[PDB]
Amino acid sequence: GAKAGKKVIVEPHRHKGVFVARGGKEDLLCTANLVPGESVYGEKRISVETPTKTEYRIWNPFRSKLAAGILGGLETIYMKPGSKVLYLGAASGTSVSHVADIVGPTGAVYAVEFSHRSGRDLINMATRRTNVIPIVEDARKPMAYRMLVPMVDVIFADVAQPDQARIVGINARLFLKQGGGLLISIKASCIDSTAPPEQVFASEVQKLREDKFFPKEQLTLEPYERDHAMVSCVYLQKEFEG
Amino acid sequence: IQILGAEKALFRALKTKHATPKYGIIYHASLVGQASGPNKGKIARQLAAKIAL
Amino acid sequence: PNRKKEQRNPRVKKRKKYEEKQKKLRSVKAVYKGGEGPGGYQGELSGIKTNLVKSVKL
Amino acid sequence: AAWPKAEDPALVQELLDCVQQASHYRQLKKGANETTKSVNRGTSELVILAADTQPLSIVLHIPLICEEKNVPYVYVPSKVALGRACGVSRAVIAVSLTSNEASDLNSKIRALRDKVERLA
Amino acid sequence: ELSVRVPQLPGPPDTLSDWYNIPRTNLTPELKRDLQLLRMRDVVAMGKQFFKKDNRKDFVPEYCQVGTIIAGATDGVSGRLTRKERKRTIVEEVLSSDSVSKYKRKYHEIQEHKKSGRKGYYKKLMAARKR
Amino acid sequence: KPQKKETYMQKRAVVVGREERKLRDLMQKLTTIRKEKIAKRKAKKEAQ
Amino acid sequence: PSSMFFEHNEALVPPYNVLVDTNFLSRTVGAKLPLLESAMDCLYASVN
Amino acid sequence: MSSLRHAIQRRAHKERAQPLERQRLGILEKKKDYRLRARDYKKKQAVLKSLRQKAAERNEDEFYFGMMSRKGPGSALTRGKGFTGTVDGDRGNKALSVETVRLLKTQD
Repeated sequence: GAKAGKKVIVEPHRHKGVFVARGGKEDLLCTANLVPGESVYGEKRISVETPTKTEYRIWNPFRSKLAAGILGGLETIYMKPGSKVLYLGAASGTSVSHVADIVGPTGAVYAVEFSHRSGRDLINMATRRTNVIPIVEDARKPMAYRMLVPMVDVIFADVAQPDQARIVGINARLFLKQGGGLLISIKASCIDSTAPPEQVFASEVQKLREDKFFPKEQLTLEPYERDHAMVSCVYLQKEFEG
Repeated sequence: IQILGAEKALFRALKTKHATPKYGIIYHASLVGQASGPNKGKIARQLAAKIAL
Repeated sequence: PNRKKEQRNPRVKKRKKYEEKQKKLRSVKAVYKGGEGPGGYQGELSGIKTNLVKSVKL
Repeated sequence: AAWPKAEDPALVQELLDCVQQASHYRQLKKGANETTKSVNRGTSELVILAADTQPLSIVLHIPLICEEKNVPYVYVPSKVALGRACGVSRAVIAVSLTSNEASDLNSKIRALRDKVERLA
Repeated sequence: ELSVRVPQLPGPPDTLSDWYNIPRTNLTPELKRDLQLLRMRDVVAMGKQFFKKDNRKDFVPEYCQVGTIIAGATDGVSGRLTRKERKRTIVEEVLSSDSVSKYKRKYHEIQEHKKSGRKGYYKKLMAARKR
Repeated sequence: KPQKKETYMQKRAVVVGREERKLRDLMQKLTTIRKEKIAKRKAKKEAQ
Repeated sequence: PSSMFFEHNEALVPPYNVLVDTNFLSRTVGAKLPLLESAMDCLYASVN
Repeated sequence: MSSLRHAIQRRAHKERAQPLERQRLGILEKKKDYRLRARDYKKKQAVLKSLRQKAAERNEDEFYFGMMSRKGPGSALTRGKGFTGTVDGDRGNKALSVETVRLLKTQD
C-alpha cells in the first residue's frame, strides 16, 4: 500500500488549501497541518523538511464525505483559507480537523455537535486547534448558539436526519451571508429508505430550492459510499461571493 | 582551517567539479560576520591564514 | 455454419453476456464494490486528477 | 447511560426477530470486537447493544464509533435474550447486522432503523 | 519612541499565499527523475495497476515539495518500510523493488521488434548475396 | 556534422558511478516501454 | 447518473413522476379523457 | 450477401513462399510489400521534384538576414573534399575565454 517511509511529492490541488501528494503507486489527498507533529485520530501524515514545522495530513475519503466529494470532482468547495465555515454534524471532530486545516489560522470553524461524548472528543481537538470553536447544542434549534456564530460564508451539513433540509434551512436563514456557499451530504437510506436514491436526491434538491437555495452542482460520490450525494448550493444568489 | 566543518560540501564539489564552499566553522566568528558580499569570502581567507599562524 | 460452444446453451450465453456487460459498466460509471478494505486506506490506488469536474451541473 | 433504550411494546421482540433472521441469512456479526470492526469498516446498517452488561462501559464505547459513522444503535435489555436470538450458546452483548445489495431482509432493516431513528 | 526609518527601496511569486507557502520547485536532476517516474508510473506497475491518464506537455509543476509518509498509528507491522528499504528518492525505491528483470525482458522484446528489419538485416542479406 | 576530435568539455567529464548508471539504465528501459505502450494505444484508438 | 444500466433507468419505480406538457394537456382535455385516471390506467400504477 | 456464403466460401487463401533453392535472395515480394516499396519511392520522388522546382525558380539576388549568421553551402572548390550541399549547423560548442578556462582547469 502507501507504506510509512515512502517518498511522495506534494503538489497543490485545484482547490485552495488542499494538496495532492503523489508518489510511486498511490496518489493521496492531504491538507496542511495546523498543529504540526501530532495526529488527531492516528492518520498517516506527511513530513517535509524544507531547505520541521511543515507537515501535511492525509484525508481519508472513506471516512470523510468532503474528501469523498473532492475526489469525486466538485467544481468548488467554497472554503478558501480565511473563510468562516459552520459545520453541522461535527461528530467527534475527524473531518472538522481537515476543514480547520483548510481554512487556516485566519479562518474559523464553528463545529456543532449534539451528543455529549462526541462533544468531549470535539472539545479535545478544538483545544488543539485554535480556530475551531466547539458548540455542543442541537442543530435543530439554532437559537442556542446565536451568541456564538457570526455570519459565516460556508455551511457544511453532514447530519443524517430526515428533517435535514429544514435544519439546514433554518441554520442558513440565521447564519449565512447573502450568496452563501454550502455543501450538504444527503444519505438516501436515511432520508427515505423505501424510495430510489435518485428520486430522494431530486426531492431534497427541490426542498432546498423551496428553502431559498439555488443548487449549482450535485455528485453521487459512488466509489467511496453507496447511495450518498453531495449537493453544492448558493444561498440567495446565483454567484458565490458577489 | 578555512573550510574545516564544510567538508561534506567540499568533497561533494571536488568530486563533481562544482564550486567548493568558501568557509567552514570560521563563518560564525565575529570578524567575518561584519563583512558583506564578496568581502566576506576575502576576510574568511585572510582570517584563516592568520588563524593558522 | 460453425457456431460456438457458448451458443449451444442459451443460459451460459446469457451468463457470459451479463458478465461482460457488467464489465463494460465499470468502464463508464463507478461501481461501489466495497468500501475501504480490511487493510485500511492505501491511498487512492489509481491516480488523482485535479482538473476534472465530474458533477452534474444543475 | 443508555439514552436510546428500547421500550417494551413489541420493539425489542421485533429487533430480536430481525436479529435471528439476519443470523439465518449469515449477515450478522456477533460480539463487541466484531461490531466495532464492522462499524469501522462501514458495512453496518444497524447495531443492537445489550443493556444488562456487567459494567456497561463496553456498550458505552460502541456508540461513539456509531455516532461518528452515523449508523443507528439501540439497546435491548437482555444479553441472554440476545445470545438466544442469535443462536450462540453464549451471552452476546453487541450485535451488528450488515448491508447487502440484494435481500428481502433489508425491508425489515429499513423499517427497524426508521423506528430506531424515531426512537432517538 | 520614534526612530529614523531604514530606507529599503532597492515577476512570478515564490510561495503560494493561498496554499500555505509551498516553495517553488528547485528543479534538481533527482526531482526531474522523480517527476518522469510519476508520469510513467503506469509502466512501473506493469499492468497490475493502471492510472489516470494525465498527460500535459510539461510534467514538472510549478510548486512541489518532496515529503515522506510518517506513520499511521493504527498499522505499524506491515504498513511500515524497514531500514533496508527506506531509500532516498522514488526511483531508488523502484529499482530496489522487484520486476526489474521484468522491465529488462520487456525492453529486450521491444529491442528485437525494433531491430527486426532495419539495417543489420540488410547487411546480412547483402552478405548472403555476395557469398 | 558529427565531431571527430574530442573537445575539452568532453575530456573533463566526470566518470559517473554505479548507482547513477543503474538509475540511468532503469530510466531508459521505462521510457522505451512507455513509448511502445503509447504507440499501441494510439494505433488501437485510430482503428476504432 | 446512478441507477442507469445502459439506457435502462432503474430510478423510475411506482409512484411514477410524470411531467406534463401543454400539448399533452390540451389534447387530453380535448379527447374527453381524465388525466390522472387515464395515466393510472395506462401505467397500472400510482402516478404523481 | 454475407449470410449466403459458406465457411468454405469464407476460407482464406494462403500465400506461397520463396522457393527454397532461391531463399538466399530475400523474401518474395508480393502485392503488399510492393505497395510499400512504391509508396516510399513516390514519396521520395515527390520531395525531390519539389526541391528541383525550388532550385530552378530561385532568385539569384535574394537577401535574408540569416545569411549574416550562417555559413553557406559553398561549392566543392571553396569547401573542399568535405563538401555536402547541406548548410552546416552548430553543435553548441563555443570558443571559451581564458578566465573561464582558468576556472575550469582549477576545478579539474
